[PDB]
Amino acid sequence: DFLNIPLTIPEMRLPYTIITTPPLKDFSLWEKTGLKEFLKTTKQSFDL
Amino acid sequence: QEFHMKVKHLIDSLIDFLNFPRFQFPGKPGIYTREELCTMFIREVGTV
Amino acid sequence: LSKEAQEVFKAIQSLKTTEVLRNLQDLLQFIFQLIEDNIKQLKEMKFT
Repeated sequence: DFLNIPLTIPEMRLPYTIITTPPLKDFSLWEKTGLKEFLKTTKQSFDL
Repeated sequence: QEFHMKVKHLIDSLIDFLNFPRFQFPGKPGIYTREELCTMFIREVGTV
Repeated sequence: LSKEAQEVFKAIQSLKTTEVLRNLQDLLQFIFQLIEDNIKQLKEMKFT
């Protein structure tokens, strides 16, 4: 579920450079990468 | 004369380029710019 | 020794970059003026 959390990342300027990376909004990796949709699950439960 | 102008312009641009970035550390609360971090180091080094 | 050590240690830590860069700019401009004077002299005292 932690991976399903849509984390928001602010705009930061990396040290020792003039690059300012874009912020990330509602960054739910488990879902924004399609894994939630692909596997139909928000976690991993395995029974062998 | 032309190279004189170019070199002085390069130094002037380099000053701002060095001052541009920002700094963040886990042990030091907050995000520090170049001059703020330099000032903090000056004070701490001098007193210690 | 203490008085000099505090200042030199402060300088070594990149805490004087702006002033050093401006002084370097001034010195480079001085050297450029010297070069221009030498070129003008060489033009004046031709070897022909």
